[PDB]
Amino acid sequence: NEGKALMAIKGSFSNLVNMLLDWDDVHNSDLCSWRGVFCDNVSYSVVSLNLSSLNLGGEISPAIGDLRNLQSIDLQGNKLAGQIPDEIGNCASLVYLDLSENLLYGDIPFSISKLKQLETLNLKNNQLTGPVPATLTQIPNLKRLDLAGNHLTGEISRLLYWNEVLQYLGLRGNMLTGTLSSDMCQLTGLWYFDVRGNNLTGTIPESIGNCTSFQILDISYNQITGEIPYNIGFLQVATLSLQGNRLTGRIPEVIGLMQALAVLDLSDNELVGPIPPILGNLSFTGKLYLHGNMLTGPIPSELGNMSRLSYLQLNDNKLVGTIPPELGKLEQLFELNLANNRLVGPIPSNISSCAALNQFNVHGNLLSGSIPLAFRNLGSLTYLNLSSNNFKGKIPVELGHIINLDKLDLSGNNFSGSIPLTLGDLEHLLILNLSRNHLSGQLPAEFGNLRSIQMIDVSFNLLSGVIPTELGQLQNLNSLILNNNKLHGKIPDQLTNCFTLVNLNVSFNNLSGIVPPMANFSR
Amino acid sequence: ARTEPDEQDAVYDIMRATGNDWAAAIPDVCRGRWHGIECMPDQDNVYHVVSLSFGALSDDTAFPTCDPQRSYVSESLTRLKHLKALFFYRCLGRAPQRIPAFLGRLGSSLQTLVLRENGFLGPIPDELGNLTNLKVLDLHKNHLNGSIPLSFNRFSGLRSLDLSGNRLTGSIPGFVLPALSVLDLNQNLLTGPVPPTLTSCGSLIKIDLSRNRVTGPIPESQNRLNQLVLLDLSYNRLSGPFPSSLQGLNSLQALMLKGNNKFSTTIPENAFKGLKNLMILVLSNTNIQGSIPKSLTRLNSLRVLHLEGNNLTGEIPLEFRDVKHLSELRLNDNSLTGPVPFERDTVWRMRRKLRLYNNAGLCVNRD
Amino acid sequence: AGSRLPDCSHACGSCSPCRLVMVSFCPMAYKCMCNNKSYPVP
Repeated sequence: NEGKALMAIKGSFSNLVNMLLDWDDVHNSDLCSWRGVFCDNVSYSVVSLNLSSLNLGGEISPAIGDLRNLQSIDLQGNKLAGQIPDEIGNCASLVYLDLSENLLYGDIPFSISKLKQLETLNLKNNQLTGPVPATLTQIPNLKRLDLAGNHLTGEISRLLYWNEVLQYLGLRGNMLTGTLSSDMCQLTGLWYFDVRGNNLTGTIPESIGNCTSFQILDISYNQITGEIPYNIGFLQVATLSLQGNRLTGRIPEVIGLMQALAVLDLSDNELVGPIPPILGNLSFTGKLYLHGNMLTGPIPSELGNMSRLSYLQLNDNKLVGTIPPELGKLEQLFELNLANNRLVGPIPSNISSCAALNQFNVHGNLLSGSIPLAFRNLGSLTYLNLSSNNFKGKIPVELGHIINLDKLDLSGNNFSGSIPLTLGDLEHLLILNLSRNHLSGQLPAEFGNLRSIQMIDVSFNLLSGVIPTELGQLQNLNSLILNNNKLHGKIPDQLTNCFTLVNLNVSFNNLSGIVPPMANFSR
Repeated sequence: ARTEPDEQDAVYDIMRATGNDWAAAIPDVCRGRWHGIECMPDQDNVYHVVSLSFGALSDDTAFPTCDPQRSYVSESLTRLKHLKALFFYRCLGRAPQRIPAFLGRLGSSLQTLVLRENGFLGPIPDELGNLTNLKVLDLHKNHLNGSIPLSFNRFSGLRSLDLSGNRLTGSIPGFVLPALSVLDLNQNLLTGPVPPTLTSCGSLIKIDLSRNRVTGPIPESQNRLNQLVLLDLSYNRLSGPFPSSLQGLNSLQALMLKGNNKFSTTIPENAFKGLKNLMILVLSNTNIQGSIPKSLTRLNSLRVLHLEGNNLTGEIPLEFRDVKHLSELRLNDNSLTGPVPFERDTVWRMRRKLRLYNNAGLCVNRD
Repeated sequence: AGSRLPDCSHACGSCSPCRLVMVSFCPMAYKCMCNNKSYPVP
């Protein structure tokens, strides 16, 4: 009899051939062997149905309610459309319902409130519309509510927050309006609060300090205005994501007392004022994201006292003054991004102490001086952007021994002297841009050993000589931008052997001859 | 910064009573904490225990487990003069015990008390009325019998009361708690009318009384709760009629009367006029008579309308042709008579969530 | 008032080498660990 229900369930899966060949009523008669059907060994009744990621494509049959003993349903990853049937509320013993990663739509059914044993309601990543209904506050022992990635509208009723049992509250990426309620502090057993990416307005409640059980608080990418209340200082969260709203005022110095922070994201707001130096008391914080505000003042040297910081992004603010040598202390810094401020002075040499640094971006400042040679000690560097500053001197030869550089951008400075041949040793380099400098001497033929290179731009220097034959070897090069130097000679014909080359620029040199018939003008 | 020694030994006691003796070996409990105890210092740098919790509330962030065979609530809790919350969740002990009376002796400080699914037996001890700073009382899903103690009227600042899933008899409490926000007494054996004192609890945002034996009508005064979001009176023995005005209740998103089999009245047209926020209406299997009124068409937020299993007669209002927002509409098992006004968009979208079967009169055209 | 890094020194009941280890699900939260078993932070 339960097999009749299972046959209707199969009869509404669209694209299926050899998928549930197990479900063969001609002769595969013990349905407790069928693919994804699990029975308990006492009653021999269907208790668990798992069909995850088989991509069956149809609908959920109402006959799902004919298996009353079902304790678990997992139909995730099946591109199922249609509505969630009401008869789903007839599985009175259901503990776990995962309908995520499908194309279901319409509202969350009312009958879901009939499932008093339910612990996990997982409907993430579908197309469900409608309210987050109040009936889900009549599921006494519900623990995980994942509704993220649907098109839920309406506000968040403060009734939702009167729940001692709820653990995970995931509402990310819906279209929920309204504010955040003070009653939010009644979720006393919850560790995960996530409303990122809705259309929530209003302020941060000043009573938020009462939510001391939160490990993760995400209210990012809404339109929340106001300031960051002092009582933010009482949370025991590891991750505080406030990025992407309209928060104004200064960063509250009480954030300096939140030593449990693992990840602090205040980025892309309208925060003004200085970076509080007390933030260096975050001796344990691994992430600090203040980029995209209007923070002024200097980089606090106290940021060197955050012993465990791995990702520092202070770019796109109004910061002044010097880059602190103190950042030489941050032994775990993987990524430093100070782009687009008003920093002056030279790169401190002690920055070569950051032995594990992967990305150094200081584009768009007023930095000065020369590339400190101690930089050779940064053998982890993948990405170096000093572009759009006022750097002087010769490109350090040692820059060539930074083995795993793949993006090297020094463009828009006053680099003089000659291209160091050691750059040709960067076998992983993908982009080399040295444009808008005062580089002289000749175009190194050792660029012929830039095997990965995709883009070489040395336009707007004083490069003399011929274009080396050796670039004809570069098999992944798609842009050779050499305009506005004083190159001379004929364009070598081996640039025929540049298959992927699709963008060349040699205008405004003193080249001569006819353009070789190695003309791959695909763009 | 060290722990008050007497409180320390109370803590030891409690942890031994629960089966978790590894705590006794811990030198300073408020410094060597485990998830399930919180302390705070006074102005002379003494730590006092302020929260005590047990049980695995889904095991991600579990509290100390209990020996199912031999554990109990320890009288030594009385020595924690500063305990502000106490939490027991699926902690099962030697026998099913009663709730102990001595809990009342923490009246100065206990702000939250949660004894959830512990198989507690017998009546609710009278002396819990002595916890007059309580904001959260929850004794949900035990086996409690008897009456809700009258002394609960001394919870002047209580925020949330959960007594659901027990065998509680007697009447709904007749208290007036001005700040009470959640009242949950569903699935009990409570009897009598809905005391009209209840509508003096203006802070109320949720009333769940479903699955009891409460009789009599809904208080006419019910207009007064401006903040009430959900009201569930399902499966009781209410009698009509519908309160004349519902218009004060402009936060109500849900009203469910389903199962009051002798409710027996009509839905007058001015009952639901102007209920901006009303999203869920369940009047099903309640012996409704008359015609389906037309104001139910102009409820802007209404998504779920259940009216099945009644004596609703007449024709389906033509206004039901222009209702775009409903995801569920149940008029099945009535005696509705005319043609069917539902437009194609509506029938296609709704599918089997629009239900009209077992109506003999109904003149069907296309769906 | 502030926050502090959870101290796991007595948070794994009667498992002794109880030490803090972080978790990614990306945002981040802390747990206590002893002999490969997980426990929640105080």
